[PDB]
Order: sequence, then structure tokens, then C-alpha cells
Amino acid sequence: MKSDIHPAYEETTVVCGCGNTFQTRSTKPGGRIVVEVCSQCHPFYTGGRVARFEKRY
Amino acid sequence: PRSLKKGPFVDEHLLKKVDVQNEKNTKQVIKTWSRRSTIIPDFIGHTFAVHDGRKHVPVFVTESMVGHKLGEFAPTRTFKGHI
Amino acid sequence: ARLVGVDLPRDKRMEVALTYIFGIGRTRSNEILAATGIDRDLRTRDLTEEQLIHLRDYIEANLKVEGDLRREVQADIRRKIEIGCYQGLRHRRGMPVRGQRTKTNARTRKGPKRTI
Amino acid sequence: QPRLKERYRSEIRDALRKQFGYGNVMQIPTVTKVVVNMGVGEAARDAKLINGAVNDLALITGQKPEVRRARKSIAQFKLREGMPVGVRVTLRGDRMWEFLDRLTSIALPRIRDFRGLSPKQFDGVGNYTFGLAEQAVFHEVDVDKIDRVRGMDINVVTSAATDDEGRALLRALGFPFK
RNA sequence: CUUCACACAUGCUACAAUGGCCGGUACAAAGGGCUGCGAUGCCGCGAGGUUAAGCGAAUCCUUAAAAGCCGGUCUCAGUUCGGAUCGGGGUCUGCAACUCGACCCCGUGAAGUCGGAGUCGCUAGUAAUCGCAGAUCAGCAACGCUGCGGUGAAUACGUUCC
Ligand SMILES: [Mg+2]
Ligand SMILES: [Mg+2]
Ligand SMILES: [Mg+2]
Ligand SMILES: [Mg+2]
Ligand SMILES: [Mg+2]
Ligand SMILES: [Mg+2]
Ligand SMILES: [Mg+2]
Ligand SMILES: [Mg+2]
Ligand SMILES: [Zn+2]
Repeated sequence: MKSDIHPAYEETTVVCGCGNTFQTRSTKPGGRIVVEVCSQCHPFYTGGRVARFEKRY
Repeated sequence: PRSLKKGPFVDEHLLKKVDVQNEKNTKQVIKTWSRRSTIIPDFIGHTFAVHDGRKHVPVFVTESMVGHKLGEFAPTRTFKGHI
Repeated sequence: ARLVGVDLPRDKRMEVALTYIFGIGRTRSNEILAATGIDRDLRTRDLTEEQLIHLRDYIEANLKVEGDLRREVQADIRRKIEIGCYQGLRHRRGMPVRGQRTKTNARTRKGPKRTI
Repeated sequence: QPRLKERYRSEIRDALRKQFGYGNVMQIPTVTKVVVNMGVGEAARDAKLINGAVNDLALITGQKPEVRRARKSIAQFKLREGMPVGVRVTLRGDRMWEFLDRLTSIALPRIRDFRGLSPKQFDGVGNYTFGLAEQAVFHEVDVDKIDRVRGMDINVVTSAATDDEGRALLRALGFPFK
């Protein structure tokens, strides 16, 4: 049951446009997964009406 | 008066009624008919009896109604529903 | 080609493909593509990821798009309701707010004909 | 050797003893299993969960899922007993640490308009459950070979006794909480 | 006097490719102007602001007509069709624009894919379509009304029936 019923699963390199690169084991064919955003370059990971009248006058 | 070149519009008879109370720090109600007056940030905390057509309606200027006209809080018409 | 989490329609010219972002119409689409130098007569399938970085960061420095435009829009409607203004009461009932005629029309704010 | 595991025993295994003063190293919490399931309730009708829920959770997680049948018939759901309504995979060992690292690095920020996960979704022991809303969170499935979009909810079952002990574990692994 | 569970009536803009958008370029008529018409220059994405020439006018301003033509692009999709509704920012008029003004910018992008029974106008420079002007008027709910020119059809056997 742990033989030729499961999908193929081997080593896979992941790179980001920020410059991040690390090495996992995934199911992408060829092992060349490329992301546009990751855990290093995303926001949330690093970050009155009285003044409206004052700005007009 | 609605264009930024000429400032906002408050009636002069309404500006004199709060400047006699901003000088001695009291919060008496201002009976008024001036629905067309802008709320400015010297009306904060003041209450106003604002005429709607048939009676005067109290309105309490808090902080966020400070770019609006004063008549927007006394509704003139009345409609509960057809049935 | 996800730009700001928006999934641009594939095989579409770049002047129109940016307008599928909530917060960008045709005037902003001309001035995203003017500051970044990407030409307007370009399909979105021929886009470069090096080009996609140039306009995935021009937008947060200047513009206001999905989520934090959509919540700023629905917190302005929210603001009028608790201050008890005229438009806030008029927002609460599904009646039109900008001084519209309500005798024979306003079938956009209201639904289809109830027909009593 | 998955890199989230060698990072776990290097500093996470030792920082938890100084926050929670354990006497013995057999008390330090560790995530035991990650369970993902679909829950395709719109498969009692039309009976198509074959390409839908089975063939994408194999691509997300790495092994073929189990199909879960319904246990009692509910009339209002048009649900008959013994009918496939759920698809579930269970991840242990290296495929678990290679899922949690791949989830938090390149997948969990791909949520549209993402502002973090709630830290109050612990059940009382220190097991965390959150729900995804789309399949396009993962690059390992593609938008063009799939049927209709569907979400999934993901359990992270730990060896923790209580909630803030389990909250301190997943914070140290790299879950983003608001 | 502008309300709004609804019903009718007259119109406008639509549902697109005989079209939309962008660039270039051609050809009108009849009117208005002193509490005015504002050329030119200058600032603004724009409505506009400012300066000021000329003109009670076949003289100056209004005044760039729009369809059309040529080039480019979209490629039949609820879309680069549609432009309601709503959010924000403005300008001008006026003592004053909340109830209740018009216009401009940015965002938003609803119904609608040619319309049931029924029903209307039109026989020629007509119908269909395209702009421009006037009166009332501080401004305007002007898509109305009274006019003006542009391009420009198809049909009529016939008198039985309505
Ligand atoms: Mg009347
Ligand atoms: Mg259009
Ligand atoms: Mg043209
Ligand atoms: Mg200029
Ligand atoms: Mg052409
Ligand atoms: Mg429809
Ligand atoms: Mg069509
Ligand atoms: Mg007039
Ligand atoms: Zn990165």
C-alpha cells in the first residue's frame, strides 16, 4: 500500500524573487518550484474627522 | 460656503452664541433655526435645539459629525411605511 | 499571473488587465504602465517576472487596492449610520442617498417590483 | 533530514524549557500529526469527488488520502448512509515536517488579503485547527487541471498539555498569529 | 411643493463589431452678447482660476459642429458593451447648495444579450440618425419646449377587410 499508488515525491528546490532559497521534498515535476512571495518578503511578517477639517483650512 | 477659497459657512448669529459660552465654559442648549450652518470644531460637546419644520430637535456634536451641516440630524419628513 | 492576489485574466492586453484589480480603472492603468515603463500593447501571457516586481511594489507605495480599500469603503458607510445623519438613515433603508427621485424610480437601491 | 525538524531540536526544544520550567526532557511538546481533510458535502449529489478531492490532496501533501463515508443518514442534507462525503490524509514523520515548512513558508502568505491566524483557535489541549478557503494556496496543484474550488481545514495535533503551551510551540515553529 | 409597499403615461441612455476606444483631418445653418460676450497669455489631469485685447457688433466674442473620412487596437465576452448606484476628492453660482443645484477628477461597475398580450409615428429632403442655437434663467433637475442645419432611405398591387 506504500507502493506505486502514491504520487511521485522527491527533492525540490524553492526560490523566491526576494532572494530566498531553500530545499524541500515536494511533488512539483522537475523540482523547480518558483514563488513570487514567501515567509521573508511578505507583509504582516515585518510590517480623524477633526484633522480633516483642519487640513482644509 | 462649499468652496475652499471662501472658507466654511457658519451663521454669525450662531457663532456669537457659543463664544459667550466658550469664554465661561458652560453647555446650555442653543435654540436655533440655522440648518444651513456647518459644524466646526468649536461646537464639540455643545448641544443644539435644531428646527426641522415643526419643532426643535436636540443634536449633540461629538467629534465625527464635524464636517457636516447642522440640519442633517433633524429629519424634516416623516415616513413609517405604507402598511 | 497574480499581481496583488488578484489573478489577472490570461491572454489579455496589459492596459485592461490591470483594471481587473479592485481600485484601478483606466486612468490608473495608464499611470501604472507609465511609471514602470511597461508598454500598453502587451499581452499578460508575455509578462516577465522581473517586470511583475516593478508594478507589484509601485502600487503599495501610492495606491489603495483590495481589502484595505474595500474595508475603507465599507467603514465610510458604517460611519454615517451611527452618527445619525440624513444619509445614514437613508443608508439603513435601502433608499437612495444622493437626493434622488423616489416616486417612479430608484429600482437600483430597491430591488425588483414588489407589486402590492 | 527535513530542515524544520533540525531547527526544532536545535533551539525550539531548548527554549521551551526556559519558558515553561519542565523537570524532564520527556515533557517538551512536539507536533505529532497534521491531518488535512476536504469534507466534500456536495458529493452526495453527482458523486464526483474522484478528481476533485482525492487528486489534489495527493498533490498538496504527498500521499493518497482516505475516503470517509457518512455514518448516519440526514434527510435535509440529502445524505444517505455509507455515501462518500469526506476525503482525509494523515501526515507523520518527515512528510509532516516537510508539509508544515512548505505550508508556512510559501503557502500561508498566498492567502488573499492575509492578516494572520487567530491564536484563540485552540480546543483546550493545544491542538490548532484553521481552515483554508481555496486550493490555489499551494503551487503543487494548478488552477487549470482542477474542477470547482474547495477549501480544507487543517489540524495540528501536538504533545502539549494546555493551550498557551501549544501556542508557544507553534509560534516558535513559525505560525503567524495576530 | 422633491415623500414611496405600488400602478400608468411621455422621453432619454442602452443591450454593441453598420460597434467601442485612441491618433489624425474635412465640411454647416439659424441665433445670443453691457449687472455682458472673454480672444490671447498663464496656472491646473479636469470642471475652472487669473490677466486682459477687441465688441452694443455682416467688424469682436460666442465658434472647435457632430456624424463623416483615413490609420491603429479590441475579437464576440455581461466584455475595452452598458454607466445605474455608492465611496472619496473638488470647482462655480448664490446671504445660503442638509432637506434639494449642476459640473469635474479618481475609485466602484447594477439591470440589461432586442423586449408577452398589445400599441405608435411616417409617402421625400420625409422617416431614421448627428450635432448647434434660443427663450425663461444668479445658478439649474434642459433627457423638455420652440427652432436650425448635416447625412439621407425603403415602399405604395391596391380598395376586400379595420
Ligand atoms: Mg410638482
Ligand atoms: Mg465604455
Ligand atoms: Mg475622432
Ligand atoms: Mg494647460
Ligand atoms: Mg474606423
Ligand atoms: Mg443578468
Ligand atoms: Mg453580444
Ligand atoms: Mg440658462
Ligand atoms: Zn521572498
